[PDB]
Amino acid sequence: SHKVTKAHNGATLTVAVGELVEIQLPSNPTTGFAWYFEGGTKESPNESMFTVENKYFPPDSKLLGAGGTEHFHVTVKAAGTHAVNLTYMRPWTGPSHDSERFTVYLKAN
Amino acid sequence: EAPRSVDWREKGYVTPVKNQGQCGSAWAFSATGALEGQMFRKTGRLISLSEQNLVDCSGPQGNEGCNGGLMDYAFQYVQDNGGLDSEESYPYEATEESCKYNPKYSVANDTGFVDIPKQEKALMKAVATVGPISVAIDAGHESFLFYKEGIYFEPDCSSEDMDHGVLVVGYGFESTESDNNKYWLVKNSWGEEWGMGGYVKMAKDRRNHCGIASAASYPTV
Ligand SMILES: *[C@H]1O[C@H](CO)[C@@H](O[C@@H]2O[C@H](CO)[C@@H](O)[C@H](O)[C@H]2NC(C)=O)[C@H](O)[C@H]1NC(C)=O
Ligand SMILES: [Cl-]
Ligand code: NA
Repeated sequence: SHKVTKAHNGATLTVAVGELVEIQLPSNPTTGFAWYFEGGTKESPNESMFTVENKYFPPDSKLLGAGGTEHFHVTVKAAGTHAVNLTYMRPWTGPSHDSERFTVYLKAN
Repeated sequence: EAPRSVDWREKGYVTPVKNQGQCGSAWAFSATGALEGQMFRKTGRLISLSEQNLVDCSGPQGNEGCNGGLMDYAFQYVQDNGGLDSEESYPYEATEESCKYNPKYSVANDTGFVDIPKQEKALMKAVATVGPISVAIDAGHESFLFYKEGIYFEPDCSSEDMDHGVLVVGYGFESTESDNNKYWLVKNSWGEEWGMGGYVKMAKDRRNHCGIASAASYPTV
């Protein structure tokens, strides 16, 4: 009902409370990198506002080191304009100005 | 037969930890690591080898640069190509580029490769007798990205579906732990800042944990 990819960086989706939004982003943990909320977490900044589930999907490949995909399942729990802000980084190194970022806003009335 | 512990770093077989960066080229680091070790056994000279040479040039053998590859394909390339350049002569760029192999700067060769039987007992004998061994593991878990020290054990690891090429430089056991306390000493290619100076102690004799014995090999020189 709501799917979002890199093509939708910076977009706003209007959703109902309790509705699920699926975010799919390229991700390659074999390079040490993954997507995180600020502070290197996969969890929501505010659980009462929205919840997040995260899962990695390896590619179908006979090779080692092909890129896969991370899915973030976000469920909005209250009225608001919920900012989902992710950064692609090696967690032990942290972010820089150059790091790739993804943002979507989930707006519930 | 084999020793209770082995560590080829202490014998001069192993170059410092390298960094693949944001590129799916660990297969190339695993291959140069194994070849570095066998060349050292042969000549007594440890010379860092070019991962970029493998990334740029081994497409005909089946490799896909920053989108993945296999150590065995890298070993076949070195054989077909009649050589492999030094790290110094052909430095690492972390991107796929045109092939710039120059035979004048070749410092290694191989005559083929040997694949280890899919058992931790066989892997232990190869490590003990041959030197550092190229292996594939299931590295696709956040616990691996966050690894700092101690023996790595991930309950959700697969023995069958591996995605990352690394190098086994030895094995041993933790004095402190006491039931399942054995490990493989594994060189990663994520820089010195990851793990134990770039290394991970992967659980050993815990039912082929993370598939470490499932696709192991080394080059013949
Ligand atoms: C590894 O590969 C080749 C094949 O043996 C070596 O090239 C040969 O070297 C011998 C001995 O010097 C010469 O007699 C031949 O003319 C060479 N044959 C060739 C070029 O096909 C090569 O020197 C070796 N490379 C390294 C880095 O040791
Ligand atoms: Cl890829
Ligand atoms: Na695969």
